[PDB]
Amino acid sequence: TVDLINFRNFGIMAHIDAGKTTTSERILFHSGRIHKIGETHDGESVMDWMEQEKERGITITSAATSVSWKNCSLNLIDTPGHVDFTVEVERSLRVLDGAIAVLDAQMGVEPQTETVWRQASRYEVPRIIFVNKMDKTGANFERSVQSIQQRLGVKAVPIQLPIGAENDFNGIIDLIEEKVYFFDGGKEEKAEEKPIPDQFKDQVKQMRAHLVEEVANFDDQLMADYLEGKEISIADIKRCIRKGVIGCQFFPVLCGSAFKNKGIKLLLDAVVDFLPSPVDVPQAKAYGEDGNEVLISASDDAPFVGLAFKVATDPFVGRLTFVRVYSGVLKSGSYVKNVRKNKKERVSRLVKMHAQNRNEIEEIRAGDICAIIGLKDTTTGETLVDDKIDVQLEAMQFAQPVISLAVEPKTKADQEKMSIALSKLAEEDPTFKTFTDPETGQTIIAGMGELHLDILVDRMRREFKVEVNVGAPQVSFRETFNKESEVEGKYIKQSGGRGQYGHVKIRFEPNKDKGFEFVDKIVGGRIPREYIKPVQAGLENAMASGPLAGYPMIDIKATLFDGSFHEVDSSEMAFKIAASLALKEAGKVCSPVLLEPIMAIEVTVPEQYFGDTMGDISSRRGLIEGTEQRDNVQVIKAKVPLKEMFGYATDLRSFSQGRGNYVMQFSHYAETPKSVVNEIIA
Amino acid sequence: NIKSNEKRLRQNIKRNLNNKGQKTKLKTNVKNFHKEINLDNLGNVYSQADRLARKGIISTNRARRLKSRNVAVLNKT
Amino acid sequence: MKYTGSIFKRSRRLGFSLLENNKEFSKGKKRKTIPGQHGNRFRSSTMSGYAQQLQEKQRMQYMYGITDKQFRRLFRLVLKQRGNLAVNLFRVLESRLDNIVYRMGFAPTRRSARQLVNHGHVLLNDRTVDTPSIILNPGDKVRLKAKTIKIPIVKAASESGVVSPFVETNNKTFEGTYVRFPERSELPAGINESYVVEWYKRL
Amino acid sequence: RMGRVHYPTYRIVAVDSRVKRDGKYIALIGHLNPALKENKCKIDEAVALEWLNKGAKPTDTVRSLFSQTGLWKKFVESKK
RNA sequence: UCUGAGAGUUUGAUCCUGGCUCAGGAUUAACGCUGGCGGCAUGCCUAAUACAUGCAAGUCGAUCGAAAGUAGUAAUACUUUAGAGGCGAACGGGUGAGUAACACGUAUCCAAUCUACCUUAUAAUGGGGGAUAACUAGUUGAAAGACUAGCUAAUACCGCAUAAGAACUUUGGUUCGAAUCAAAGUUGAAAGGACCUGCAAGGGUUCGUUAUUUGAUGAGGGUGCGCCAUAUCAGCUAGUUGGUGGGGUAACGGCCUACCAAGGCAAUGACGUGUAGCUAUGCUGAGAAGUAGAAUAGCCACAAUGGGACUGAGACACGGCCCAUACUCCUACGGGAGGCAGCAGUAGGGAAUUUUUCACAAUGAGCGAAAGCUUGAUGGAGCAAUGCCGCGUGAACGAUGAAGGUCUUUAAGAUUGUAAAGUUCUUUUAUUUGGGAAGAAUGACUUUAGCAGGUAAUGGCUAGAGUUUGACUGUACCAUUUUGAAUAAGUGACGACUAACUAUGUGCCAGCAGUCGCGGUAAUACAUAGGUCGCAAGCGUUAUCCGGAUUU
Repeated sequence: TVDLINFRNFGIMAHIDAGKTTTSERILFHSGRIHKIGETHDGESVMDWMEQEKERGITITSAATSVSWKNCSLNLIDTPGHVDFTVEVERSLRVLDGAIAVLDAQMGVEPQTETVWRQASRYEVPRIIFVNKMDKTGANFERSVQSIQQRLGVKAVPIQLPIGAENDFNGIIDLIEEKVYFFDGGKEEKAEEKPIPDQFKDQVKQMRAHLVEEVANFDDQLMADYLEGKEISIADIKRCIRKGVIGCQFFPVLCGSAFKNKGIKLLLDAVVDFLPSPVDVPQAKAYGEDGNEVLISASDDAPFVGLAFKVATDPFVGRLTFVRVYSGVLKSGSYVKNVRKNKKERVSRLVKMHAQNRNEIEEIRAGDICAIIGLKDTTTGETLVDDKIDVQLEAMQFAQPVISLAVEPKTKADQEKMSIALSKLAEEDPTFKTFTDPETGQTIIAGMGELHLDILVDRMRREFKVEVNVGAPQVSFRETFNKESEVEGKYIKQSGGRGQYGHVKIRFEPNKDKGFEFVDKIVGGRIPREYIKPVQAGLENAMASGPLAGYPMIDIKATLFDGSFHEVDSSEMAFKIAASLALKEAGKVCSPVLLEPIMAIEVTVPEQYFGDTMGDISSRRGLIEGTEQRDNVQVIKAKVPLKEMFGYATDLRSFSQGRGNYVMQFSHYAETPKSVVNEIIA
Repeated sequence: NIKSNEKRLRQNIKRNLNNKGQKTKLKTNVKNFHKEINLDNLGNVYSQADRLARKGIISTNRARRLKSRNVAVLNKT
Repeated sequence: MKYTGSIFKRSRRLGFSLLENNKEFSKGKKRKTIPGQHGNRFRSSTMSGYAQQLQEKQRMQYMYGITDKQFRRLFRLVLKQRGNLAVNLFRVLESRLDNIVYRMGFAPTRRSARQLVNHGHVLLNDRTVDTPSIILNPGDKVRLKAKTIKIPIVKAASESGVVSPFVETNNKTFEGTYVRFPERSELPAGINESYVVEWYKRL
Repeated sequence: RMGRVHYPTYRIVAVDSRVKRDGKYIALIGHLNPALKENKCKIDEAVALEWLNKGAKPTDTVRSLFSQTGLWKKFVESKK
């Protein structure tokens, strides 16, 4: 195979609405150019007629697509297609030895590239900023370099000057290389380089001084050379940019287009120049859940670790699980050990699904990605081993899809199908969580954004072939009540097993947050002890159910009042049933009240929709006594009802471009307002 | 799939061409005998049939029966 | 049950003393009938040929301590050899490894004998049995392994070994030879296997 | 071999050019275990001669068992 | 004779007529409940539906030219054959759609039939001519593919020499629809590659072919006997029916046809109809008989359905070919493609029917002097108590059995129960130690003694001696290898049929239930606490055939 230095992974490190998947498909076709099948004229050009971006995000989603490009192996992985979430972008980041950040110039108002950049900046992985929106009505180059700063502020040093910047991008002026144009719209194969002429020698020279004034600080002999007027050598410039991407000092902001499809040649050139081997890249950390949560490296060496970062379903050939090889060689043809399951599993064949093929293979070296065809028991984060390396079970690097939407139960077949559907979606995301309301025998779906929910439903309905009614979210709706009166109970018999009689008086006492407590007032022998231990049997069982719809009857006190005395019989469990029915009737007639969560919101919104979110919460009738200040965001300490919480993230985002975000802390249960409680009383 | 199946396919298609030629030669010798009925053509048919039976394509029973039917016509003349 | 955990119950209720004065024994309470709140002469027709066939089968397969599946296996294995079902079946059942080890006087109880022989310390046909499933034949030498020549309970049992007109045991060397089958006169007096013979109607 | 694992039982049969073991046979050669070095096969210096003189030589794994009986020492000169 | 269960069902009661049920082995099982191991064997009945994926017979130079390079200047020592050509390719396995019949069981007619290697061995490997791939060039080409142009080898294509024997003409002889032999006509066998000795010839030496020829091998048509249903199907059948001649698969056969024809089967129900794969093997019962011939051994059938041809000895060929019909990938819409009723495995119905299985270790073939290779056949293994099999959840002493469930309801007691407090002891399954496999220790390969055509020459038969070979398995078995009572329990129901029941709610409500039938003014059949017996790592359940019903 290709050398270990040449095993570099690259995940599409961006979000949709940015021309993301168009660029991903363009890169996949550019590095996967094969002519013996006629593909060169089958995927020649890629561009949008965009009225829907979910199709672009889903159909082009490359879970693991490996190809080779003359010097190296390019592992293009377009797992993210959601606008804002963590699992797909995070697995792409973990896999990739270098990152490509797809940014915009026509729409610089995209809100969900800051968190993506922050995720990629955790491991210091090399990043190349590439902009493809420079082919519309309203794009620019100054817009690119200003949006890359106001959104992020990473000092993106422009090594590429776009010849064509609004709707005519067809050339690039380079510093490490020479100026280049693009005569080939759509499919690109040639970088039409041109020299530095007299009309542009100063144009390139000013930015050369710009770049060497930064590069001079590194390797201070360069600073001295600048004293003596010696321009920094291009090799030193390249090494310093490599350090500034793997060390996050400064990154080049390239330029390109995705609708005339210009600017992918020097894109890949700079990717190769600055995104190095899986040993030069700062390796991502792995805290194995099996007790070895320590800082470890991912350098290429003898020990082998195999992490299944993606899965897919197929009945005929078996499950197709995409794995990333971080170190060593993955053995096959025998029993492979799963440390997470801590057992050896018998495997038959292994595979790799490239951009256009499923090659049946057995081994992929570190820095690259592989797959197993079959292996119906695998999870995202597991470690397949053969040399008995340490554990790397990763589950903390991913976060929760927060904001709930209820799902109601129906006939057996669909619910049984969605059982395995959710279970197998939990191995596609180790933090994909779901709730189960007491009012439903089914799950509660979780998402925050419109696109995240749509793509989760798409994964539910495409890979698993199942769809449901996503109902309005509901509450556990706990049950208390207010002052209620005395009730009475009797049981009389003469036939049957034997005659048994009981006659008791009981009252059901309210509380708010104090649970079951007993208040007894029986003194005088009006009910003997033989009929005393019976009646209490009917008390506690009254706390286990609600009279409206089975809601939990918690935080409620029950009080025994009186019984009855008799000589010729009137035995015990007659008193038991009398007390039980007395408690039940008192619970019936209590006219209860309910409890729901009204949560204090820690609203962390950037200071462009602070007023918009302020007005939104005022419409939601919150308690905004003030607002604490932060770096670029304001945090409102407010209150929001759970009813207005349903879609709160979605509505706030629809009113604020999606940058207005949400931080939600769970609060103690409080009395339901008069409007909410009376719709449930029955 | 067995590669030897296609190997014997190659061999048997070439045998198809060769045996078509040889059986057509034998049948045209038989036709010549049936046109000019004489002992010389009977001997030519005998030689051709002996050659084909020696080659081992079809069993000698067919050769013997065809030449017996030919010499029956010989006795009819 | 192929087992117990209070044998004295089985001995008393079955009407046959599995131990003569060590299982129907005055150890506090002592019984000879069905115990509990249902000790009663059932006026319902609980008595027939079926009932006493069952009862004799219970007595015989509970004095041995063996499972009923091996009872049926022994029946089937004897069916390979022509003869008389009753005497041959009872003699083969008596020839059980655990039953013969107890008959040697090597264990105070059939359950204890079964546990000991299973423990991997009984040599028969030069094979230390890890499962007491080897049916003996006249002259089969059962040997006590080097382990069970130092065990106090079975030491005391062996030193009090039992000899019968159809077996013998050398207790000092912890060995036993099954001399012969109990043919028709060395069988227990209150036990009759003929009922199990008549218990089938598919012969 | 066949039967139960670690207790193999080899049933030796005849063949001409295509048939398997213990299926369609001209005549059952006999029974040898791969773990047993002595055969209780139907070998009596006569059936082997019958199989050799009738053509369709049987399975080629009891040749040593026929060699011990001197089958070849007479057949290689009978054919000669 | 091995051998054979009863009871319950009617009128006030009695009996009779008749019927039903449980009472039995047994699972492709499943199923509740839980669960010890391993051995062991089982494992889509339904779906013959597409089959994705790997796989389901490979071996060949001791047949050849060159390809093709390691060392060599090259020749060449050397690697196999892309290709020509050889065998096996029809093996194997699969299911049984369909097939009810010579397929079968059996003796056969084969007078009509071949069978490659093999086999009984007589005859041969004399001599060539010229191609053809390989090689080379061009062409169409995204590839798929694809045409043209030439050269050359052989074991390659095509004649002849000899050619016993033999095919086959005419005469005689012999013989139960021909057996047998004499005379005599015609007529044809290629092809040599390779190793030691020998100048060569020749001898030894290994392959490839040749005829002749005893059989096997697979099978051909018929074949008496028996071979599912089919009257709430009575007429059916125009090669129908047979003959002369001619042609014909391997051949007799209207196999088929020209000619000549009107008959053939049939109330013992013809024809038609759809089905089952047939025998051995699979259970029940004493028996009568019933229950499958799934898968399997033999035979038989498709091998996605229906044809055609070729090869091969045998195919009109699952995994050859061409095609029509079902399907399909990619694509520039020009184009090319194939079959798990092979193994698995997938999709489904179902209760479920195994690995998307490992080595050919041993066994089969095939072929190669030989090293050997592949088998998804085989041998293993997984797999689900999947079924069977055995195992252990203690024992001993110790009380009037201390706790308590049920009864009593006082109130011990007594059931559980020597279960316990109390004292110890035992360890397969709990648990570790090392020995650690048998199975290669087979075919094959190599030294040799004898034999041995030769032994001038290398080699071959028997054997001495060695080579080497695991799917398993640090498995199996051994030894308290060490501490320990510790490591495992559930089910039915207790009114009878047919063992296991006392009380509590319950007024024919609750709910039980295979038959009788259970509960409407105090429930041992219900529900439960409990005790109880039958069992048991399996327990109960239905499923399925006969006998218990002679009660067809």
